Amino acid sequence: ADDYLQHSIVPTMHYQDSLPRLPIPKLEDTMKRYLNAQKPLLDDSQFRRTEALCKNFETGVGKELHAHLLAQDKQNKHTSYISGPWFDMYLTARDSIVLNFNPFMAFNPDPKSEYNDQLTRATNLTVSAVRFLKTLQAGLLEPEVFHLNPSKSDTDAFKRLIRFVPPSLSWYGAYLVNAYPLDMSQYFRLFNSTRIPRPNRDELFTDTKARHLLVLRKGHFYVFDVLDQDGNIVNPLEIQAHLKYILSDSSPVPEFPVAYLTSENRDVWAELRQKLIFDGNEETLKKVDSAVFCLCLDDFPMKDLIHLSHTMLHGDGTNRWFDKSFNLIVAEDGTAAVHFEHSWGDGVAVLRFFNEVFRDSTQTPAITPQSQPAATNSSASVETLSFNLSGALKAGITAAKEKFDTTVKTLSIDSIQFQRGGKEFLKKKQLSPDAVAQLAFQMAFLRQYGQTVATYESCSTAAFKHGRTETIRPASIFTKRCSEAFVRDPSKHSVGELQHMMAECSKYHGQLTKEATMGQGFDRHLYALRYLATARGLNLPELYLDPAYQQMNHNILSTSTLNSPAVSLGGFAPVVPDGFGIAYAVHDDWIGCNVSSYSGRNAREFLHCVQKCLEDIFDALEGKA
Ligand SMILES: CCCCCCCCCCCC
Ligand SMILES: CCCCCCCCCCCC
Ligand SMILES: CCCCCCCCCCCC
Repeated sequence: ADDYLQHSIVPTMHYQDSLPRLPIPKLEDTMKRYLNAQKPLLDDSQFRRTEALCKNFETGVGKELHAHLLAQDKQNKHTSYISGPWFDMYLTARDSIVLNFNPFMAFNPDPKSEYNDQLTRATNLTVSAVRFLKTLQAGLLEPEVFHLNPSKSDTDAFKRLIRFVPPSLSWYGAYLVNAYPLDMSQYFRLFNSTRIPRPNRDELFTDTKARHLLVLRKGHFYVFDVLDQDGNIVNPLEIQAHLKYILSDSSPVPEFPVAYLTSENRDVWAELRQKLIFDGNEETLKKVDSAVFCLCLDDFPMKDLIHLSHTMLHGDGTNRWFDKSFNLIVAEDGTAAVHFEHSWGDGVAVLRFFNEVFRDSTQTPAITPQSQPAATNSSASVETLSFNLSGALKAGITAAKEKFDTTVKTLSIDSIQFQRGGKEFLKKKQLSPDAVAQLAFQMAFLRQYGQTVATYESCSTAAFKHGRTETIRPASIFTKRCSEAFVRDPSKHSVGELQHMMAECSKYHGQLTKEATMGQGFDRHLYALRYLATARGLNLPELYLDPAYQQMNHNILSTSTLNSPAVSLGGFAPVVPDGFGIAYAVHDDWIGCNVSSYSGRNAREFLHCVQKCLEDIFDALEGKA
């Protein structure tokens, strides 16, 4: 009977005070792991040079920087050694946030066809989102926890007990039942938050007192309350009425859509924002910045999955406020997705938000397709924001548009649905499903371009206090050896030989996966040492000036998996001009991939090869040659 979509018996933040600290690897282990990852990428001569640099680093400056890093960590046990430096890196970056960083996740349709009406779904998705906001702020959202055995740890029985254990010892309680609570310090930024462009480093802004929603349609800005001053969610039928009002607006797109500015270089946008304020738009900008989130209503249907990906990843530049913590998008055909700003968090908060909202809006919708909009004066409740644009601002919007169109025109995206099998078949073959997907990417790249390249796979270290992410390096001596066998020398190898090579890839990949989740990767450690060197005003150590290091950090193959019943498709642009941005998901009986590329690479051809490699892998696993 309330506005909460969850009623946790355990306070949302119950485990935060007792989360284990993010460990720092021993310098000896990091150097060894760094070298292991370089083995498949460097030729003998390059490797020798790099190995020598590592030896020197470990005994010289590296040893010194590591000591300082440990000393610093001890003085800040309330956080992690990597969180601050990581935020600093992204807030300082001056590149456009569109494509370079902002990703998207698209919702599956409501199982009930009729409920996918734009007005209906925009209303239900919006109401569920505010219900999430209320639930989170009330501490009634179930604590984020990773269960190894849900049937024993994620039960009311355990909940009734841990609930009495003090926050200072709660983590241990879950630990005993093989449950791992996660960090939730970023979750508050899901709402009333935005990224503000500033001269050298951007700032993350949040106004927890704001109660209005920002809606974008045909480039126009609208705001209206979704939470009243009493703290209750505005009547769903009234919200429906205001959205119907917005959807009825016949005003044409503005000649100069202001939203384009959020896609600019950060220094350029920072200055243009200053002028916007100098020209009297501060009040308007404050309304935009503080809205609970941004709801975008596109006036067109999705033509194909490719069109959907483009629409949710970047759109046409006029109807998305890229700086907002997130943009909830709902197209004419009801297709919905969440486009979010990268810098404020690691996206776990967004996924949780995403799953809860999908569940709540499809299982307990606020309104139905037959619901009657409540009587109300929408023209009074809904304010159309206006921007006083000077000649310099219009020129600025024009330039932003040309820069946007120029970049977007080079982006290509496509997907595949491998339906011969998934987790079930692979697990029976006693192989890691994730390791197999990664092996396929390596094999496809070798077949398409004839080389082994720097590969990145995202992993979470959210099991630790202020944990963030760590890098899993799937390109190994094993995947290289295996790919060469499948691609170069087929036949010359027996099916048995191919099977054991894949087993070797899977085993090593599992090792790297566990180490990464435990903060035992080498990337964050090496980055933190470099960040500290720079902070100390010290010269960049030769280890980092090594071409091998730069190459290890030019991730041609960027990947991240996403597993969720609420997610239909997801994606992100490549992180380097000649790279691929690979979002994939291994399901029980099939495998899906959504791949992006710029002019330099061919996503469509790559996927063809990925399909081919997955078929070859499945054949070999079935005893076929
Ligand atoms: C101990 C490992 C916990 C991992 C928790 C799930 C992380 C999912 C990240 C999703 C990012 C979109
Ligand atoms: C949201 C999907 C992210 C996939 C992984 C991208 C990793 C890029 C790291 C770049 C470091 C310089
Ligand atoms: C059936 C709905 C569309 C599925 C398209 C294939 C999967 C694309 C990759 C998803 C990665 C999260």
